[PDB]
Amino acid sequence: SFRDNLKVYIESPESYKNVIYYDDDVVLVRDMFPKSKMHLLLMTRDPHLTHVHPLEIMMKHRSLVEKLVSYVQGDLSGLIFDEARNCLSQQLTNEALCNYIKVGFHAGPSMNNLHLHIMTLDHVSPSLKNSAHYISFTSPFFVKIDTPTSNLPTRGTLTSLFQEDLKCWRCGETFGRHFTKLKAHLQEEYDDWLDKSVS
Amino acid sequence: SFRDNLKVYIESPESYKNVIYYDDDVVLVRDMFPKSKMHLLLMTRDPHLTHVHPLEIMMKHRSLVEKLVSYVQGDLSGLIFDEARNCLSQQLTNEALCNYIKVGFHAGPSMNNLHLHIMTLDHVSPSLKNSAHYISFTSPFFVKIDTPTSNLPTLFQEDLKCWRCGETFGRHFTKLKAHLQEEYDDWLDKSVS
Ligand SMILES: Nc1nc2c(ncn2[C@@H]2O[C@H](COP(=O)(O)O)[C@@H](O)[C@H]2O)c(=O)[nH]1
Ligand SMILES: Nc1nc2c(ncn2[C@@H]2O[C@H](CO)[C@@H](O)[C@H]2O)c(=O)[nH]1
Ligand SMILES: [Zn+2]
Ligand SMILES: [Zn+2]
Repeated sequence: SFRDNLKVYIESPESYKNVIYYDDDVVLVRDMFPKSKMHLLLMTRDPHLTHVHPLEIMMKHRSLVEKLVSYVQGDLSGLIFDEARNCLSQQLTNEALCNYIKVGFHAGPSMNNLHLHIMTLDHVSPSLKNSAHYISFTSPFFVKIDTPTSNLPTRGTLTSLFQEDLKCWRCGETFGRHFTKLKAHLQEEYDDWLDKSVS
Repeated sequence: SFRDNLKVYIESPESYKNVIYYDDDVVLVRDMFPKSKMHLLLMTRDPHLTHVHPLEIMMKHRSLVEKLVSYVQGDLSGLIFDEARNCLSQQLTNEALCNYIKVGFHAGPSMNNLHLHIMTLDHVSPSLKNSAHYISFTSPFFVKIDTPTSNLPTLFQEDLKCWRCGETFGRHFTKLKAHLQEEYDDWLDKSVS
């Protein structure tokens, strides 16, 4: 099934050119359908954890949460910032980018193998093709990795994401059901952020 | 009244040892009663903006909002990280600190001259002495500077909640205090180089 598509990256990371880091424990892979300018997935290779729902990981497997966060903040940090510079602009410092990257799980992932999203905020991407994808990263369905355990949402359903009034994550302007207009506005917001942020 | 006391920093910043930056437009000053390990205030010197309510600034003075943000992320960012290192640990990188600093206005300001808080998340401080102090920085009363304008208002009653893990302590302020210290030690241990 398509839900098992990510398994190949944790079975044979050495074989896939969009895997930009691996070791015995984790794989860092570029999303092939990126939903922001930079969109990476950090995957555990542990066969006993990969099929655990991310909300069960956040509640009951804090050892893994801490290990994943230690990779994002530690050994992989320079790699992630360099990928953002490649995806956005080389003139962005780590300091500019830190505030423009989010890290989290979906409350209802479409793929079966556990994957932590590491992505820029912009949501400017040709692969962002419908508003359910947008909502899945800009609502509580996106469970940030530092969410207090008391605050975790319910297990979700990607296909039930729907908003009658689509909303810009940065300024709050709304667009009804007109996703095309929202995308054009996200491009303007990105242009503005970039102008204000480059060195 | 004493509520006008921050005015001295924007009138005569050269005169006060807790001012760590000034220019014609802004002053960056240490909070005298810090509510986290690092707690700074960034103040406009503009006499026509200093007395404007912070929610009116957020709604109607986006020019000033963008200017404050540009100072905080731009020209003052190294001073801010250096201050954080002086207050927390010299072993902390800018990258570790950037996720541990919040920037915002109180929705109901306690002083009359406009002041943007720039502070670490810990709330470990001898000057944090009651529940109102804590809740005013960890609840929607603290209006982050990146809040969308669609989300702005025109509470302190509820149970104390750790901002980091969400554990609650009822109205037991002293238990919250000890817990914040444990949370800070834990963050620090994982964050130092
Ligand atoms: N540097 C300085 N800070 C002050 C003085 N008086 C009060 N403060 C700080 O000013 C802040 C005002 O925050 P507010 O609640 O008004 O948004 C408080 O955190 C308080 O500790 C003072 O004379 N000098
Ligand atoms: N790299 C990669 N990403 C995928 C594949 N199938 C789905 N995705 C992405 O994986 C994520 C799962 O939520 C989404 O962001 C998808 O765009 C695939 O075969 N390879
Ligand atoms: Zn917008
Ligand atoms: Zn806690």
